[PDB]
Amino acid sequence: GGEVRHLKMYAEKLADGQMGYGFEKGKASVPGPLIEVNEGDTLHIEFTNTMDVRASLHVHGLDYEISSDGTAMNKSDVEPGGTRTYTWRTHKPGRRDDGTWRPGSAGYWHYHDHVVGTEHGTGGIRNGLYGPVIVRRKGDVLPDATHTIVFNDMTINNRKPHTGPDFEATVGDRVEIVMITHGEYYHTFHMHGHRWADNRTGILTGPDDPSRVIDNKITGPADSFGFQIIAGEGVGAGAWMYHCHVQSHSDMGMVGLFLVKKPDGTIPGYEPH
Amino acid sequence: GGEVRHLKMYAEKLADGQMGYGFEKGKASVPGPLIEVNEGDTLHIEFTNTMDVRASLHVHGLDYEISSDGTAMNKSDVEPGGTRTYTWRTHKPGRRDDGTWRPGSAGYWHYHDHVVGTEHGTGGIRNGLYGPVIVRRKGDVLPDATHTIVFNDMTINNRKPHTGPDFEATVGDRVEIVMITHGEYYHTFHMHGHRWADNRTGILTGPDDPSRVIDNKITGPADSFGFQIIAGEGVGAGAWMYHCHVQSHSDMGMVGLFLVKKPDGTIPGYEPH
Amino acid sequence: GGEVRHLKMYAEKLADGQMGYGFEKGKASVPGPLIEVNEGDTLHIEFTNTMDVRASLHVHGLDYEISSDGTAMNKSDVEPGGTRTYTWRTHKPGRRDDGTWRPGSAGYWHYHDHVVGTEHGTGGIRNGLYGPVIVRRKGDVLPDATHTIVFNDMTINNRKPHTGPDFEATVGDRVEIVMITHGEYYHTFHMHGHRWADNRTGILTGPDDPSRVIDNKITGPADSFGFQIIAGEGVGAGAWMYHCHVQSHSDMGMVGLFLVKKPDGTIPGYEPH
Ligand SMILES: [Cu+2]
Ligand SMILES: [Cu+2]
Ligand SMILES: [Cu+2]
Ligand SMILES: [Cu+2]
Ligand SMILES: [Cu+2]
Ligand SMILES: [Cu+2]
Ligand SMILES: [Cu+2]
Ligand SMILES: [Cu+2]
Ligand SMILES: [Cu+2]
Ligand SMILES: [Cu+2]
Ligand SMILES: [Cu+2]
Ligand SMILES: [Cu+2]
Ligand SMILES: [Fe+3]
Ligand SMILES: [Fe+3]
Ligand SMILES: [Fe+3]
Ligand code: NA
Ligand code: NA
Ligand code: NA
Ligand code: NA
Ligand code: NA
Ligand code: NA
Repeated sequence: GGEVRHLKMYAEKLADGQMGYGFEKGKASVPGPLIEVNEGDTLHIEFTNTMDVRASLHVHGLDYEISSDGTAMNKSDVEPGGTRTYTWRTHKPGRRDDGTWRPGSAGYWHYHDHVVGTEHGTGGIRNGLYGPVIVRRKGDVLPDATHTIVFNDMTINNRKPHTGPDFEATVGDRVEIVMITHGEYYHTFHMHGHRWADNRTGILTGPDDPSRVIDNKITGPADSFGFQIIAGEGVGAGAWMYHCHVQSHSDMGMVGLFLVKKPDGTIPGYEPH
Repeated sequence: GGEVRHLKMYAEKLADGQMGYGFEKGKASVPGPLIEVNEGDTLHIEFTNTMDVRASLHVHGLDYEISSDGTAMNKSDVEPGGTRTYTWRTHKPGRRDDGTWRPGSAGYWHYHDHVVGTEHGTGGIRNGLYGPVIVRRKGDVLPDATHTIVFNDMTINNRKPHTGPDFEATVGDRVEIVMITHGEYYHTFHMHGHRWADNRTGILTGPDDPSRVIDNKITGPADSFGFQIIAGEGVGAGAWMYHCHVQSHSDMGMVGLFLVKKPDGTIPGYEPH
Repeated sequence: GGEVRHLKMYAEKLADGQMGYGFEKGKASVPGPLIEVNEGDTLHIEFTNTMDVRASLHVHGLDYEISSDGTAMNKSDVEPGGTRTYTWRTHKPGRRDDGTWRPGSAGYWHYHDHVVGTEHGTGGIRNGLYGPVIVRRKGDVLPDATHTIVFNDMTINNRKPHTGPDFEATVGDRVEIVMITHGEYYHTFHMHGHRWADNRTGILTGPDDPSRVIDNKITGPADSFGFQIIAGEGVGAGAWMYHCHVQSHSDMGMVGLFLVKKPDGTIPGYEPH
């Protein structure tokens, strides 16, 4: 189009010492809420830091001016109790005058804090100040649901070991995953029963797309990718594990379930009593 | 086509404490033997666990039902002395009704144990219960030979440091490599004298394939890729090293040789006496 | 064409104990100087080892015979004070008789020592014996400037923590980055304000190129990639950070600046007094 959109966000400290972003005070989540826009759109985010330490929003991929980089160095962070408007722009792909192709902002991206604990946001990220951003290209396939999976150090979504998260679908649902990594460690994301293309959308464009089809992918801090799968396609219903495949990581609890249900709402072998 | 194929496999403990898969009892190898099929084919594997601990077969990439996921959770592992038939299916690529492209099973994949030592197969994998699977697309180029190189923790194919393995070819042979990683560590696979495309087949489709041409690739646990090279192409005969390029890893013995011979059967500088 | 080119290079020890390559004695740098050629060209490098320990030149990607592999094993290293001519060839892409596509040498590559400290060049690499090589395809877009960024263990270009390097551009400059990793650690390279395509050239070929557009990329020892960006495109002037995104690495000093200036030569918020 594109559209000018406006949005409020808050950073807040949670009772247990974690920190989260939210669209409303008292409704902070880890990961933070999904921001989704179309190439061309501009997003003005009125950000309020409700915490007692400085905090910021820094985003990957999108077009922001230096005044919205979220760093102390560029005076782009937010004092305790303060408010700042960050502007994220996006563009559509197209040919420059030099004849090269400007790529477009479309992709799976993310936002996170850049000043809590250290000037690279090490404490903020660790505490939960991260969330996903999706930029869609005109004509991209849209899913029934999007789930965000973040490997943050040795946790998934800052959860305790062996507590998921778990996600549920029914055979045939189009499910989108946004997969983000943060912290200190490399990981390998693996899903049982499902595969995707290692390219922008996770979907091959057709028979001439030579991208590798995979079910396992090495990631490190601040990597983001995403894909769509048809739940149970060619494989049926089941409690399908996803996990980090680094062996000590899966053993120490970086595992969850993709619960793909039959049309009767049950998972083979785990029917309700 | 595709074809329904049947096959027997065994897991067995080896005299030195390692564990291996094989197509015949007493002929277990590490890595396990190569399974190769075409997109469309179904493979029914009659698996017998000859060991005194529970064991399983779990596969990447291929279409299996939950009853063949190889996990304790889905009652898909095999008691000591028991037998179970695992079914792996594959599909061809093509357009779904939703207009998106279903990708096909073609690729370089692998199988491994999922219950020895831990419920993620940490002990089994460590002991040698891993092997390669290749799914071919109609029209894929076939090689003269396929070699499997597995970086398993700080070993290549569970070998002692500085003992290879070494592989031999003659200048002009079409050689296929299946490269799998397991365990705890990230690695970088490097081959001297030879390069490949970072895509599904390791071969560029033509002048419009923008995939990076590389000779060095970061991998982590459960990653698999593969490629074909023409031995000695543009570079001639030689003892061409391959190794992990992580410096302490190569120094500690993650090195072997790709011995590419002249038509007289010799390697420059290392002629037999 | 291609062209036969000749060049002199030296390895030398620097007063502080580091080691560097150069085109002239007394002008060694870390990283070493950029070698750039076109597909088809042959480069004969007359290399002199001025140091008191054996040293070599080993290159990635390019077509070299075994006598130019730079290893002790193939008698391809250079005694103290000695001279050796290494030959690097390159080829253009095209169809083989077997109907497959030979890929071409084009890409972002690198050279480094293979015998100082260990027979994998661990000491040489650590001390600074590394540099970039670019092979261009006919018709590739050429930049205004090329900068080389090497993550060598926990340093950028062997620099002390928090000392850059910094690079400067003006809004609208076409800037090329060659990004190389060495040593023991995995890293994630991230640039604020700028993005590129994860493919050979870092530039999408057009609307049908499905390569992921990224601003963050995991790398390990001996990985090389490169890309071109338009400085400030869609984002304007600024002190744009680049850094490793592994959180302890950025905190410990793996950070520098891409200083993109307005047409008046200033950086927003950091104008000269
Ligand atoms: Cu940053
Ligand atoms: Cu992990
Ligand atoms: Cu699996
Ligand atoms: Cu970041
Ligand atoms: Cu698993
Ligand atoms: Cu390694
Ligand atoms: Cu090499
Ligand atoms: Cu696995
Ligand atoms: Cu080497
Ligand atoms: Cu790093
Ligand atoms: Cu950033
Ligand atoms: Cu190297
Ligand atoms: Fe709960
Ligand atoms: Fe032997
Ligand atoms: Fe200085
Ligand atoms: Na939206
Ligand atoms: Na349950
Ligand atoms: Na076969
Ligand atoms: Na020998
Ligand atoms: Na040149
Ligand atoms: Na300054």
